[PDB]
Amino acid sequence: HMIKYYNINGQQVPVENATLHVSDLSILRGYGIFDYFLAREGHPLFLDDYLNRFYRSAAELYLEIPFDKAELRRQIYALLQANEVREAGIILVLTGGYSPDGYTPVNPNLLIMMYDLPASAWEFSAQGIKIITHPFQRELPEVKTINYSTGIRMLKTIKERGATDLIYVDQGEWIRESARSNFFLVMPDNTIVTADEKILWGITRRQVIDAAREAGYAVEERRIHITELDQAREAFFTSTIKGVMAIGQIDDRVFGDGTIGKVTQELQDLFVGKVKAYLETC
Amino acid sequence: HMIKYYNINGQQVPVENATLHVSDLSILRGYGIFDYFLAREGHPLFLDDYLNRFYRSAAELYLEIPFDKAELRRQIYALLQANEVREAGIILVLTGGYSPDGYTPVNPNLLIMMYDLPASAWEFSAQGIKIITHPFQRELPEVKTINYSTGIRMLKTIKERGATDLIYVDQGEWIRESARSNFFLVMPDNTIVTADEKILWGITRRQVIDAAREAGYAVEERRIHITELDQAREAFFTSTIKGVMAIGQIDDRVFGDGTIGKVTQELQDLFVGKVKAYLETC
Ligand SMILES: Cc1ncc(COP(=O)(O)O)c(/C=N/Nc2ccccc2)c1O
Ligand SMILES: Cc1ncc(COP(=O)(O)O)c(/C=N/Nc2ccccc2)c1O
Repeated sequence: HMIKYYNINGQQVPVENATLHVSDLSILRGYGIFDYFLAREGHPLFLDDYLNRFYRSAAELYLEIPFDKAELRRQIYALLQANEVREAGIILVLTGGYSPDGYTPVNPNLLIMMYDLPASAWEFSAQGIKIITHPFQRELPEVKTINYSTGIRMLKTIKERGATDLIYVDQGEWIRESARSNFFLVMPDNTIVTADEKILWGITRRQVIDAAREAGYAVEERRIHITELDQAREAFFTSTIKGVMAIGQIDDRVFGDGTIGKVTQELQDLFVGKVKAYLETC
Repeated sequence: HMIKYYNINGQQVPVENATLHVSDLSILRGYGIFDYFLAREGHPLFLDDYLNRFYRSAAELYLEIPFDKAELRRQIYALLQANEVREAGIILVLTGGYSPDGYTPVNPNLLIMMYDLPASAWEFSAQGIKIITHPFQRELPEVKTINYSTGIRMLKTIKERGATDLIYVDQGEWIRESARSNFFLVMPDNTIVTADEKILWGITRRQVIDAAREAGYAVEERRIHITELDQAREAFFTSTIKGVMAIGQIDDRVFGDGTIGKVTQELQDLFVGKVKAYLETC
């Protein structure tokens, strides 16, 4: 394949003509929401859950999506067909729109953009990644806003310090999530622990919590103190692109020998199970 | 007049052709900085101070402005001349640019946009405005990021509650600033008080602090507890558009009779003094 079209406000447009006027509130004021999901075998994965979150995020910024969910789903499928692709990354963006005063939102601009399935998608490396803690709390964390400035600004420091990612700790006390991932601990008794509050409710997080409970693991959704890293055997990320990704080091702590923990490897397999089961309903 | 041109990346472009490709990081990730200043008698006001802040904000997001300050100043003057206007609002935007991966910043896109001088600019109403307190702390507050989502999202609640603005209170404890203004108290002994930390260092704030000290007022730059509203005689905003704007009510508290306090009215006159003195050096 090669990506020929995006969709702006219900119209398929060649990628090279896909533009917004500079008065768009995303450009001037960072006012917008988005979602991102993969397609496999021609089907966006868990699509109803992603679209439900997109409509919920939009409601929290008082931005009306111009199409109902069934019509949005049609445009997404139509865009897969127009690009002639079965495997893809799909972005949805809803901006504050072409504001008259550079502040008051009006009709949003809706973007559907499409890319190759990321090469790294569900790599499931046996080698855990290395991350740093960073004291920070995302704004409006339950809403998928376009606001990624702390995450992006931290790229230089992350790379400088020999890490590939970070875990946000609210006031250096409470473990939350990374800029683009949910965060989980596995304790020595095999209890899975993940933040309940002041985080984005990831679609991957949902599927992994459900799979873990179906397998008979105890999954605690609660606040996690920074000191509880020392009680954990395993640490992992969930996200649309990562699936389940082993974390082998946080700051000066190696999780086991740095390689993927047993419950993490099991959750990887069960995640792939959830994906296969989804694609069987399509 | 009528505005004919903006400037994108050093090129004058008709306003109707001023667009960014949808891959721009401001659109996808809210990654960018900006500045906004007025021009009078053909001269952007306090321009060196605004441009210094623009370069400082850019450095904090690791975004390189493609032009040095003298060249940027030339483009701004050239754009005033091309639009044939002496009175204007001028926006500068520096985005994270056309990122290959929808996350890593590259060469920024630089926008210079121009509008009529706001009709409300320095209205200096004798009637104080009505504002609400809102518990919130801006991200990277010393940097003028494009991230205005809390401020914009609050518009509905502000208007619903019969207010026209808000004052952010960090953890409902520490008075900071509004979404677009610095915040000052005047005490009964005529001491002026304003936040020192975790706020944007406004150009208007600077000029008003300097003018107050020149007049022999005590100006304390310190943390302000929410309970100190009850010790204050006067409250006002500073911003590029407002100049000095009387606040007549915060929540259930009327400042005096709701009309502009004596020190606030004096600071308005001294602000206009600073403006006239600036325009005499041009
Ligand atoms: C703050 C935050 N927390 C968790 C997730 C994981 O959610 P899910 O399992 O539903 O993917 C994401 C995902 N971002 N995805 C993303 C962000 C930027 C660019 C590309 C993708 C996120 O932004
Ligand atoms: C957070 C914050 N705090 C203070 C000021 C006042 O700074 P100055 O006296 O230098 O104007 C501004 C100004 N925004 N200006 C602005 C924002 C959005 C749209 C238009 C103008 C601000 O954003």
